[PDB]
Amino acid sequence: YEDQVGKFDWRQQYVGKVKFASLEFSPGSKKLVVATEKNVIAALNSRTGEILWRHVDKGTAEGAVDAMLLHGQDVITVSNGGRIMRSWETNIGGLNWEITLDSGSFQALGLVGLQESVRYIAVLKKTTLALHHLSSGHLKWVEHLPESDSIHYQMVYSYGSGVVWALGVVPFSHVNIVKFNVEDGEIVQQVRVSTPWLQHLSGACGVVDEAVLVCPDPSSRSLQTLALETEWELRQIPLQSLDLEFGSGFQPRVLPTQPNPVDASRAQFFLHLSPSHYALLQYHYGTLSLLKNFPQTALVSFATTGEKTVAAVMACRNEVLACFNQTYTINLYLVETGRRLLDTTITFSLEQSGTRPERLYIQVFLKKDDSVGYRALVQTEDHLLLFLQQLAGKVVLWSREESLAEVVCLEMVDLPLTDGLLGMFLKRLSSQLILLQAWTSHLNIDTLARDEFNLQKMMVMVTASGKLFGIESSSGTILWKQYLPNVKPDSSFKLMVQRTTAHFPHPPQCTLLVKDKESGMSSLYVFNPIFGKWSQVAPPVLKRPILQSLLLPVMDQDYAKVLLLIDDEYKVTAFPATRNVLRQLHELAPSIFFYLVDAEQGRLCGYRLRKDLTTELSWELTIPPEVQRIVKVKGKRSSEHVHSQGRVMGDRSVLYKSLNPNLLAVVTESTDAHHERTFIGIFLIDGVTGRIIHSSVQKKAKGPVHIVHSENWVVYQYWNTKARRNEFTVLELYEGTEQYNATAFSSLDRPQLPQVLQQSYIFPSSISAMEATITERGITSRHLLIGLPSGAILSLPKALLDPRRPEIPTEQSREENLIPYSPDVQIHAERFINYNQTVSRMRGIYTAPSGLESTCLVVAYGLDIYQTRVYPSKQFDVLKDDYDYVLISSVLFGLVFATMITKRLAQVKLLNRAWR
Amino acid sequence: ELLLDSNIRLWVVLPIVIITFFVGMIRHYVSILLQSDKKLTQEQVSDSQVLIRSRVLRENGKYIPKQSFLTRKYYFNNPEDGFFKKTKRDPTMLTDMMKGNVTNVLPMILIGGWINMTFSGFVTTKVPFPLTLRFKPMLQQGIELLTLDASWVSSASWYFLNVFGLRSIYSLILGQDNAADQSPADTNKAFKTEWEALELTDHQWALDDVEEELMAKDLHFEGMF
Ligand SMILES: *[C@@H]1O[C@H](CO)[C@@H](O[C@@H]2O[C@H](CO)[C@@H](O)[C@H](O)[C@H]2NC(C)=O)[C@H](O)[C@H]1NC(C)=O
Ligand SMILES: *[C@@H]1O[C@H](CO)[C@@H](O)[C@H](O)[C@H]1NC(C)=O
Ligand SMILES: *[C@@H]1O[C@H](CO)[C@@H](O)[C@H](O)[C@H]1NC(C)=O
Repeated sequence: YEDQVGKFDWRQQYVGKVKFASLEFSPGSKKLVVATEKNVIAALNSRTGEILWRHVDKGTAEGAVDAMLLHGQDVITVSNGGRIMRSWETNIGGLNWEITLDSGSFQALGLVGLQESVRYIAVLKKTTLALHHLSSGHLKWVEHLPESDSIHYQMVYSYGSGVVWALGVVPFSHVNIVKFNVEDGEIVQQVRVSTPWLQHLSGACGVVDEAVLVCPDPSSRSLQTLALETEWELRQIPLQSLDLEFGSGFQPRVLPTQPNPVDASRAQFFLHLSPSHYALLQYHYGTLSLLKNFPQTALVSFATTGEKTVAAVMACRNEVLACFNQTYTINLYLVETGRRLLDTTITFSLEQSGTRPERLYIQVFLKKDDSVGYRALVQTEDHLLLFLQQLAGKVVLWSREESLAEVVCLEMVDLPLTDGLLGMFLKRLSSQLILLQAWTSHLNIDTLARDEFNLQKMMVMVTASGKLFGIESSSGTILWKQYLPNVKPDSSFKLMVQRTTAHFPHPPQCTLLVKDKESGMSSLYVFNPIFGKWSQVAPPVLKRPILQSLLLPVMDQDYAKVLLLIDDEYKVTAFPATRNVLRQLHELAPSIFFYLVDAEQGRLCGYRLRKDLTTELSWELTIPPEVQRIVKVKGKRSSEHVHSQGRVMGDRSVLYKSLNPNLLAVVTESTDAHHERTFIGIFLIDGVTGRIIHSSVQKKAKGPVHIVHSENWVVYQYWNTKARRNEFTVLELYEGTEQYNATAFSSLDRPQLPQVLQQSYIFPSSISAMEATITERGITSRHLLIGLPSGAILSLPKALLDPRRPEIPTEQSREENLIPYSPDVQIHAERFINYNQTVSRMRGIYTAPSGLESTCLVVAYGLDIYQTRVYPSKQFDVLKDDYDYVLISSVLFGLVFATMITKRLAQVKLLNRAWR
Repeated sequence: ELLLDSNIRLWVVLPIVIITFFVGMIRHYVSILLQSDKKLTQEQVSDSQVLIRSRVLRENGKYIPKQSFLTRKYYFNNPEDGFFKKTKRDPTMLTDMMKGNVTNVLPMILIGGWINMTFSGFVTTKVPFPLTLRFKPMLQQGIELLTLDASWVSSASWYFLNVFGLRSIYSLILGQDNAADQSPADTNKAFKTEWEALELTDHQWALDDVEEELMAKDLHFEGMF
């Protein structure tokens, strides 16, 4: 902290892919109300695209937004599958009323009107319908629709008539409609019609004009209609009479509108005949007419300026499916007549490739000349928000990358660098003249260079939407973006730095390993981590599903770290797998061991590496899934160092840490979820010989467990069900007073089981993410970056979590300066590495060693992404920011003159004394 | 190793050296400026010079024949002659001398303390030899590290080493036996001890054998030109 806000740290707030959006607002209100797939309800500034008020929710589906509506100035939302309905004041940025609802799967939501004004909400669940007041949310009336045990309701309609229309269908069979009254709610009427060809109502059918139901029928290429106000039998109109046809293997849709719930719907509506094809149809008393046909158009949208409806149609400049260049034009068409608006065409280009717009929400207003001026928020396929304004300059207003809401993996890449003695002297003196000339002469990804302290790196981020980003670690800006086509949401990623920027003759090179979960096939993408472009080195095609990957420290000739993959057939594939690489890893084969942790079966296997690139069953253990399921397999970071091999115990003696570099820390939960019988096991299984160093099982405890594994110790936070309190438990591994094998450490040559020191602390809050502070040489003290749900980042000193803290202080403890054991761990607000930059729904904390020895770079990723530096040792090796230059220089240059003056004084006094 | 900040050199290493150098010069110059000779009356200087003559006589009366020497002895320490017998006789000075003695080290320690406060929290230099771990609490004042090598030193001990290594330089440039470093009242007893010493002394006329030791070798004469 130290009140130097914004000097080094930066936070970016990211919401997820925009599931539901609302643009309709006052022209001066300049607000967007959006609920995303991340359970987040937020308000975006229309002008610049910034958060006004953001309300995240539970990450699980138990707070998922299911339906949004806007009325006047407050937005009404439904969450938890219709369980709760809330009203949010868009201006203040808070709730207005929160009401829980009854059981039953929600199917349709709508509003009702008495005579001219909407005042109640009609919410329909698969078995019932409910009315709630707008003023307070009080339930008006609940009616169980008849026969609903068989029908599935799909829509709700009401308008100024003071009645409620309910519609339900049964697949490939008859459908039913119910008339309720807003005043009471009783079943005013009920009708049923036969729809043998119908599948579902919401996706296919629609309702236009005066509640007239319209189902597009692709079986007969027609438009089945039912004048729902009066008609009791569906009518049919073929599209051939209107010169229209449906696509093959597609579900045509119908898009009506309703400028305000009180009035009836507009007669005109859209029909999605086939993909890249739309029609405008105007229903008028049993017959319909084609207003305008839009071929090769991706997305259409409707808007109302208050009196007239406006349709926005999206298509690229010239089709080449796909589109020639990602240049999409949106045109305005009046809804009263299928006529394109004048001077309203917008044209933009999508930066990425393989990405096409997915969602389009437009907001309209009256210009000075009464011309419909509109803006368009378009979400692409790769979860990117673009705000397009009509005026040509800056055709995009604010481009928001919501995709970065869900980051899977990220890495920090260093920036690029900025025989005879006579020959040596000649070149050295030449260099001297060159440097002298350079000094005397002193009288953006293009120029990217490494800092002096290496404190400014570049973060290569991977997003489950399959998107790769390059973000400057200092400013947080994006330097390069790439997209991976066809990446499933649940795919597993793995990013590896094959070659850093310290090899100027060779390009930097990183490898990302993705693995589709459903198929099992894994692929390797090699790219320059600085520029983001795929390397020309074609990665091998991983034919078989793979299980694990290793980044061997051995490097190819071009300083590319060898990467090994173990496939499903337990074979090993190398990369680059050249002759030199093949020889090196074939010659060093028996010293390479894989461990595969099958969590489903509770099995651990450890395989050797044969000379001929084959694996053999070296060791195998089985934790029975019937009583224990593996939940964490946290091993120690490979890229860390230990400064002090042993520790001073006082007494002028040393206690040796048990530095096992092949030590797993497999943490498993108890399959018994009872609050009194649950337990959490931690096994310190070795990674080579498979030996379980320790097999601790904490009783009466429950997950989730957040474990950090470091040089020697492990720290795993958990929940204690017996006392209902989050608890830590530090396990420190210590060897004897004298080291067993020094020169080198081998997991096959450790017959002495290391002693374990344990201690359980109480944490007075929850947790969201943990990660130890890592330094280049490990000299700087270790800190745990506790991630609280609140968003803060506690910097807990590891020295506090010592298990050797005695319960009663003694002379040995005082000599060693050991604090007496205190089961309570403080959450002092002064320890947070962030002040108020809370990272809502924190997902992980990345710690980078950086340069120097006191500064560790921190990137907390979750919904928001925040970056800073931490000084676990108070930045001991850097000049203080409050140095008194004007004092040191002043004393120096007021003391040199003092020295001169006092020398003169001494001379004068000596002369006078000599002469007397 | 450690990538130390370059600015630690330009603002914490060199300024310490400059400060030490010029503080030594200032201290020496202030010392010579402050020194004022105390007024001495005729009697004290007279008796000091008299005992000086007596002692130099005791030292080298060998180049004087025996009778002259024993006449000197009679004059100095002998009842009949009378000499050496009828020859005898918070305060500001203590505070002044105590302050003068104190100002040779205490200013250095105060400067060290001021530097320790001013330059607390740094790592100035790495001592190129492996110091013991037990010296850590004082070499690395202002550093929170635990596993840091003892060879890394804070500002205070670096200043101490600087002030330790500059006395020879002071003698080199300022002049020999400079005052920038770190480190008779009673005549009656003096009269009696001179009495006893010159009583104990004997005579050996060194000229008793000069001629014989001169006749042995010819007189040096070259270089007459
Ligand atoms: C809240 O966060 C902001 C942004 O990080 C902090 O920024 C400024 O801090 C200075 C501190 O003197 C204030 O004077 C400014 O008004 C802040 N700017 C804002 C709030 O926009 C701010 O300090 C943080 N506040 C707290 C209490 O941590
Ligand atoms: C489209 O054209 C623009 C302008 O030439 C160009 O910058 C862009 O890369 C092109 N392609 C895409 C996919 O946007
Ligand atoms: C360690 O074990 C190896 C054998 O594995 C042995 O040769 C060596 O002497 C032992 N000690 C050290 C310090 O390496």
